[PDB]
Amino acid sequence: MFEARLVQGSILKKVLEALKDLINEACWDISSSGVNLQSMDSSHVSLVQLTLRSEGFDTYRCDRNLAMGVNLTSMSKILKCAGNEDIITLRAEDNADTLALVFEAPNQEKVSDYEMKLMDLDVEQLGIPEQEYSCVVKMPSGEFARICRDLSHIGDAVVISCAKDGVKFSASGELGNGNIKLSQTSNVDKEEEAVTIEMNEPVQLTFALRYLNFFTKATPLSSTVTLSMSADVPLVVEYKIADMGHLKYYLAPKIEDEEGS
Amino acid sequence: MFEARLVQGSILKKVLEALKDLINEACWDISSSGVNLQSMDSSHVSLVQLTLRSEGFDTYRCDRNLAMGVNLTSMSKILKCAGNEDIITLRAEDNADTLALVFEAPNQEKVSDYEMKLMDLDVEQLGIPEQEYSCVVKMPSGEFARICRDLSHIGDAVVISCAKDGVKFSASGELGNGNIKLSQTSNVDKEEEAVTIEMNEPVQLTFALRYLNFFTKATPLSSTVTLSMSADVPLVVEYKIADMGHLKYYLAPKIEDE
Amino acid sequence: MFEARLVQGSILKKVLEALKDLINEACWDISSSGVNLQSMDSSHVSLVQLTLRSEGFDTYRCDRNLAMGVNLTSMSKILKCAGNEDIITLRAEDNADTLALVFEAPNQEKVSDYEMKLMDLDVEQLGIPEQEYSCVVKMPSGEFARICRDLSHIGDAVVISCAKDGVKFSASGELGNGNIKLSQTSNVDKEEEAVTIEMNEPVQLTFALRYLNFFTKATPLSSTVTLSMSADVPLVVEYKIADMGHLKYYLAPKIEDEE
Amino acid sequence: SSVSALKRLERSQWTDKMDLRFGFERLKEPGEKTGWLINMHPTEILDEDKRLGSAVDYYFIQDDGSRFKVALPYKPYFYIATRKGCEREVSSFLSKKFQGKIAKVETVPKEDLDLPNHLVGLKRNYIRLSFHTVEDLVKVRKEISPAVKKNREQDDQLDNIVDMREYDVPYHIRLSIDLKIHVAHWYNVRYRGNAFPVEITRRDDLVERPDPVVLAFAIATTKLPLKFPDAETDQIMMISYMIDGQGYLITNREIVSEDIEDFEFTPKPEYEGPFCVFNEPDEAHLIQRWFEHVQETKPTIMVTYNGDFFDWPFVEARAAVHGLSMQQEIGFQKDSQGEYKAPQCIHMDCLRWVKRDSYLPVGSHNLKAAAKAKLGYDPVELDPEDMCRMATEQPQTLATYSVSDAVATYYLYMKYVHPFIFALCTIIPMEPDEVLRKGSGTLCEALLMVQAFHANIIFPNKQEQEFNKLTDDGHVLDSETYVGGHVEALESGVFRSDIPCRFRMNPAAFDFLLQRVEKTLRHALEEEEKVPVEQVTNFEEVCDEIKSKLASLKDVPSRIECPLIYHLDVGAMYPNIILTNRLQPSAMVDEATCAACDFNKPGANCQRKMAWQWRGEFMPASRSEYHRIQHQLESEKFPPLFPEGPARAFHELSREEQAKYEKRRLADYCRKAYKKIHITKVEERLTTICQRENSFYVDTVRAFRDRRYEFKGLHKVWKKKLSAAVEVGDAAEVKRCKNMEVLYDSLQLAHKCILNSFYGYVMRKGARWYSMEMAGIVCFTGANIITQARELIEQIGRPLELDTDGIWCVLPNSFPENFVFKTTNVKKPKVTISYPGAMLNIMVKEGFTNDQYQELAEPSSLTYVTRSENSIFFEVDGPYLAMILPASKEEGKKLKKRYAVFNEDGSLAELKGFEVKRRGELQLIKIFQSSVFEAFLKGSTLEEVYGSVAKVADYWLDVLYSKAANMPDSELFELISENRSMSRKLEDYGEQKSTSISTAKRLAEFLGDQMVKDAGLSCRYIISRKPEGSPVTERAIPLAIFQAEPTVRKHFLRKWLKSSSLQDFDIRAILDWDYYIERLGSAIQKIITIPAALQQVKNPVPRVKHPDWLHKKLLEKNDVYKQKKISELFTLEGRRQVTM
DNA sequence: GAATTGGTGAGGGTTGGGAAGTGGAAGG
DNA sequence: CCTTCCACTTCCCAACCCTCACCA
Ligand SMILES: Nc1ncnc2c1ncn2[C@H]1CC[C@@H](COP(=O)(O)OP(=O)(O)OP(=O)(O)O)O1
Ligand code: SF4
Ligand SMILES: [Mg+2]
Repeated sequence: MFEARLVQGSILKKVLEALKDLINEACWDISSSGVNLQSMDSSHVSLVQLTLRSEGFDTYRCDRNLAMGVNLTSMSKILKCAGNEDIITLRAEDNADTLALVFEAPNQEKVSDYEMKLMDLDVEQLGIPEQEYSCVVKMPSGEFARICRDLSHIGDAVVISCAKDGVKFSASGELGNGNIKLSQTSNVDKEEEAVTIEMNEPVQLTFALRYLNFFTKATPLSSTVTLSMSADVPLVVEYKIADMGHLKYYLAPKIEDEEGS
Repeated sequence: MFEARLVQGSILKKVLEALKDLINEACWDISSSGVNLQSMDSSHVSLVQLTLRSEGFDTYRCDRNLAMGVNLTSMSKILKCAGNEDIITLRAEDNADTLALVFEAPNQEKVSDYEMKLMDLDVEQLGIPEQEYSCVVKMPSGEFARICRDLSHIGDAVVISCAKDGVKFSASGELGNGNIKLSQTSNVDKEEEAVTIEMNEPVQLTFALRYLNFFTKATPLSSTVTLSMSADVPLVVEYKIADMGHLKYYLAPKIEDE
Repeated sequence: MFEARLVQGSILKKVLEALKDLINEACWDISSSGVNLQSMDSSHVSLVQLTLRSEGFDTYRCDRNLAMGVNLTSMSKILKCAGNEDIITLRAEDNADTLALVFEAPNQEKVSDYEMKLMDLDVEQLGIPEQEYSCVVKMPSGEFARICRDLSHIGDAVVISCAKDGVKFSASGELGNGNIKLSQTSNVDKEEEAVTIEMNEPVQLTFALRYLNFFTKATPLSSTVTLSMSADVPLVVEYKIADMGHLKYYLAPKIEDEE
Repeated sequence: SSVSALKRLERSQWTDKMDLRFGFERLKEPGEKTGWLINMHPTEILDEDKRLGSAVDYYFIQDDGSRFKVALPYKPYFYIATRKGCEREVSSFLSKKFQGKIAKVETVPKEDLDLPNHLVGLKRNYIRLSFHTVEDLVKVRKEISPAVKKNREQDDQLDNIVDMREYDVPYHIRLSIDLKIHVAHWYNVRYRGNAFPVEITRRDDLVERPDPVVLAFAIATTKLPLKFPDAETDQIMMISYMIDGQGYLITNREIVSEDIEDFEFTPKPEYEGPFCVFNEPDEAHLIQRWFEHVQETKPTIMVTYNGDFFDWPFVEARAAVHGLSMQQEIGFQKDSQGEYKAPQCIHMDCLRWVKRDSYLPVGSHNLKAAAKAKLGYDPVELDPEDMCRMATEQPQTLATYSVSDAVATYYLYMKYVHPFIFALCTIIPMEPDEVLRKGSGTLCEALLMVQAFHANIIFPNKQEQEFNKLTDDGHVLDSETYVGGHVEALESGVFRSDIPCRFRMNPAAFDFLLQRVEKTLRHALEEEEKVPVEQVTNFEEVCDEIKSKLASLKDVPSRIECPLIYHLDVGAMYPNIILTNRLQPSAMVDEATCAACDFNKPGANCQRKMAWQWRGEFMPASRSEYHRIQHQLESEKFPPLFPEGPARAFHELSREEQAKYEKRRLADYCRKAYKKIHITKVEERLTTICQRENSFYVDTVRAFRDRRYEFKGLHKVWKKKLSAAVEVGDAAEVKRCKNMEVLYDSLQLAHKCILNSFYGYVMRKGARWYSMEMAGIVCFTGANIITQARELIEQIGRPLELDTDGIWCVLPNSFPENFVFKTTNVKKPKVTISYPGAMLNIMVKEGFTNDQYQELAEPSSLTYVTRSENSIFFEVDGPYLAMILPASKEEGKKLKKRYAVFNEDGSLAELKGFEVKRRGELQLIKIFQSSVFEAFLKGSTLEEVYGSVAKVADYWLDVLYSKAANMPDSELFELISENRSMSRKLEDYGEQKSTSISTAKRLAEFLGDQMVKDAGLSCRYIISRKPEGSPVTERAIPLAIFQAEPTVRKHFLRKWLKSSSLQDFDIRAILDWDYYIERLGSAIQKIITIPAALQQVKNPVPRVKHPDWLHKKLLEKNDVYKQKKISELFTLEGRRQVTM
């Protein structure tokens, strides 16, 4: 068996609601060390990684490692049935035809249960460079979300530049130009509102906002997001899920062709 | 002449939208006992009864019977214009082919006054008989509304089952089955918050969930809802309207193909 | 050079959110006295007028009078990027083709800085007529919005009837007919609910609800709406903005020649 | 009864008087005469017992102009079938039950192909019944039909009757099928007195045709201004007509202001058109004089354009107003179907031919258009409102117009209709009225009944429609169908032989062709040409030039070349597929019948199994839910047929009412319980075709194909002889030759029409020989063939358009093209072959060729020879100069069925589906499209081609943006208006919203129900600005109000524009310019600008923007910051699949 | 008594679900 | 008193259903 119980179903709800848009089908790798998911969007421009650690569940059992395929929109549908206060339990077995779920209120006034149908998948696996990044910035997630929405109204592509004084987002289009700027918080009112920039050397990169729009749906997970950037390699955005785990999106940049010539 | 006045004027608004979409046009019967109404689904699978009492109105003159045809969309588009706190007056005549509605603001600084045309209907009716329902359920309304909505995502037919100690709703479909269990409790906080199920003998029956998704529009009329069931007999949903009246929906159980 | 700083940055958003349905492309003009915009609506049914006095801004520099042709859907979209608490600042240069918009977060946490392309326009305009009206009506704006929505539900056009003691609205159509009356208040406890009427001579007039149902889009702009009416002359619907300015719609009365 | 019997005697006598008045003197006297059968009718004749007997009257004409009738008595009959051993008992009851009602009953062996095991030779005894009159048949069948009806549902002597056949064949057709009497043949007839029937026999020796007197006529009437005429109010002004090339005119001096002189009208020297004139003081004299001149000349065919609609009802009513019963004077009376017919002459209407066999678009069914298209001259025109003023102000022009309609009617009838219709009459049992009026599936059915009779087959009963049949999975079906002909537009834009075009090719496909070149030619000569390969000397040389050109292509597969534009299509595909496979409507079988056939043996080669695609649509309710809704109707009750009648329970309704109520209930229930009322389902099916079954259908198709090609060849021979006789100038020989030329040209056209008919008939509702499978198998085999031709062409070159039977493609300039062979035999000394043809043809020959054809060689021994056949062959048209295809406005879609193609001479070769042809579409679109197609020919590069094409599309935008400022006011109304039709009555549409319905109601408000009342109203409207934001349908305003009186216009426009203050009532103010400019923008994008963006050229029309999606794609292409993929930046670790 | 088939474009109206904004009451 | 969550209404786009006339 695999069996897990979660202290609050809102976490797994917010996770599925963040995966639902970007990857339509995926497979989960499950082990006593935790749950891992990695998958690539239908255009290979961006890559999703999710890890939930063994310790964050209220109770956990995993007799053997498992892999199983899930049509994520149907899981998000079933998970629309659970209430925000509910406690949720997952059960599965190595016959791997179905995933059983149980949702209940903290008072056991009511019980809900379901059997999601699993599916078959084939997918390609990528590695990760594990470098240090020439710049990292830590940001209030609601501010990055508004930055993405507002600049997406100006145009389809964003330029991100990190420099010693402050990070800059810029975009332009047929309407004109837009610039949004952040700076080092000198006096911290509260850490969740603080922005911090640390760097080796300044960085300039450009990206398609149509994907960032899909990452910022993670904002209701946690109040702060990590951005990591370095020359000529994918941008990283990272959200942390309590003590349980982390969700990361990698986005490949747009690069100047003239050197290719 | 018929004339009546209602201080809890929002009730007529709430009671009308629970019908506006389920039945296109209806024949109301007016009598000294009160407004009474049997009407039938345009597909004739399901049936409505509305029954007010003349005691509940702030004023009620009815010196003769009337029968009047109305298409409920036309009333609904007018009652949209009434504020929920305003006081409603209704006026009709036995030779007239129109109805007058007056909305009176508690401040007395605003008044409004609408006339709508009747329509010329007649309807052939059998008086709906009593049944000694073997199964009866009282529940908070929002729980039943949530059950019917959430099951609607799984599939279009619900198997409802009952027991001496609870009820079960279940649905089966392309995403896989789903269930909800509601056991009876002895501990209760308040009637608005608590369940009471009684059953003479076990029954389970299959009902079209897209119908219950219409019946659930009555939810804001009452903090509780009554349901009753028996084998080979229509399910009845019942809402109580203060002590001013009651509204009931009748639906036939699905014939199983097996 | 021209620049202005607006600490009440919401009002420029709500103005653009009002104008964008009646006019799609317009030319502003700027003066030492402040900002003006007057323009016929796209269908040429009705006239929109707005001005903001220079006394309303936190600071204002205007070295010469100038005019700026702008697309209101574009400026509306750009201004939807500003938060309601944010400071707005506008600036341009007399020979520039572009208007610069700065939005500052009050805490100085953040800056944002946008440009919009101008376009070149010239437009036909005349000195706006004003005179003593036979009727004036003052009302809570939400009431007038509900009246318009209800009468537009029942009917195509509203007829307004006026008396010393109250004002009445009526309509008729395929659903039937409807009558609504507001009487003058007996005494006022809190002002915004108070309905007050000035009345020199009885007037009754008819108007097309499509345009009043656009005009009411300024309801978020102020809690009190005003109507000025007289026989055989345009209805004026007027909203007053903070201290600094005002927004008026001019709409000619419907003729009833067929009788 | 006796009153009806005397009424039948009365009508028989009256008709005999009426045709005697026209000189059809009945033959009553000993002798022999010969003549040409022109007409026939069924009638009773008084016999020697003074009884009525049913008979047929045959009408003959002679070269000297004499005429006669013959009356031939024949007993109508039909067949009944009975259970084993019933025949003597049932026949004795049939006789005693109806004694004196039936003439003869007898036992007849006949063969029915539906009988089990029938190929061995089994056939069964039917009983024939026959009657002294059809009225006794019509009575007795109604005494039998309940018994066979009940036994047909379930399964006295009536219960022993099992089935009844042939009871509804028309009696006269039953006679022409039986006696082999046929129309447009010379006959010798022998009269022997009433002691014997009259004997008729054909002479084949004579082929010349007589010239039966044909009268064509047309009329013109007064009418109220701006409104239709009606017979109570108006009067005829002129009637103009021609007899056998001589014209006559009558004019009414009550109205026409001057006497008319005789004059001559000749559009072109072939149309002689001399007109003689009669002036009459009174309408009653106009009518009387015309009736007199018809009674003088006594025509045998009478013709007018669409006469059943107007010209007969009006002259009938105006005659009856003065008491002249035209039914008595002329004899013409309206039949039950509302069509005028007469005893002595035939009513032929040109428009019932134009609508059926001319292949004209519905754009040009107006007489002046059909004349201009087929006769090659433009006729003369009048505004239909001015005729009433012109009759006063300038009568000569009205006379000229009304004569011109008579000339055009007469010559159009003579050249096209008359040869065709009598040629087709030579091969069908039917009268010339019925052959012209009836639908082609009926003609094909009568022809098949002729052949079935000659084979001694007994016909099936007409198929009867089932209602609400059930799918096996239980859903009630809305519809069943088969998947039709494949289509795909593969490419878009411009192709020309004179521009460089880029090809990429598969060298293994060239190697594959080069390996087989010898086989491709050896087959292409021997099977297609039928020239033996030994008879030709240069065969070994030409193969080397083919192989060396293919090698030179193989060495450089990717290149830039000029294109060759070719059209490659199959000749008579569907008949050839039928003949090749031996498909017959009765030949489809199932395992349940092959279980019975004694020829079902191990290795029996006769079962041919072929694939077709069934399609259904059904409602999602289940079997029990529908059955519950049926039960719910057990308590319902329904109105009577008349307001005072008794209410009907559901079981007392007709089955058509029952099915409609059930469909209404289930359609509402499904809309309540589900979002979606219907589901489509597609299913591959395999069907077994028997290969030994009687070939009468397939052999009929064969015979018509062969005889078509025989007459086509003879027509070529005689047209050469005609050209020689005209060049020599031998007028008597020219006349002889032209007569033979028109005889063969009409015969070949009639055989082409009949050959085309055989496919669709098998799907006609209630056809005798009906089956859906045979139409599916044909459509699917014609989708396979064209698909594989696409696949094979797509490697060599670039296919451009593909429809049901033919491909449009471009091929590289270096391709083989055509080759020549020299023959030792002088009979065919040189032969030419085309390589794209033999290339495709050998591909067809390998896959499709049938190898299971069987034919009965010895009827006494049941030995069948087994044979292969292929009759499908491709042929090549072109090569053409230029080809153009449009592109869709939506992303990635491609417009099927729209293109233009040009001959090498720059004359337009084809132009298909475009709005220039359509009826109703806006005239500005017609002119824009027509001019741009011509403009595409100019220039030498894509840049220059589009630089030319742009200006013609700019001109119209320039005009519209200028509000046509300088264009005359009368021009806009023709430029800006639609003319859309309306096929139904205005009440019949129901509550629908559309622009035509709107503007018909907008006429009803303005001139009353007098104007809407008739079907087929034409609606001319413009779409207007002033009701701002009102949806499009509500802004449609008739053109008529711009012709109406000023004080009516200034009222109705003020009402309709919802603008009481409106001062300006001018189209130039009212016009919604931004609607018409959006229409033109919708057109111009599909042809000139979007295709340009698909061919690597910048937007050629600055004023029109691209669609947003295309602007996004073109903007993303061009920026320097190229998007990398993640797989190119991070290391790929592997690939995995997950499975349980 | 009557009765050819299927497939496509163009223009227009109706129906249903998701996204965004506003108001209340509920919780800390 | 201030912030968050849930409920209800409005706005916008896509897909289906109607007509007629032409390509095979
Ligand atoms: N009026 C009609 N009714 C039914 N099917 C029809 C039809 N018109 C066309 N079809 C269908 C069935 C036939 C098919 C057209 O292909 P073929 O080669 O058989 O006809 P064609 O090109 O006229 O003959 P060719 O000139 O090459 O000798 O379209
Ligand atoms: S197809 Fe062959 S087996 Fe079938 S019925 Fe015909 S002859 Fe017999
Ligand atoms: Mg062909």
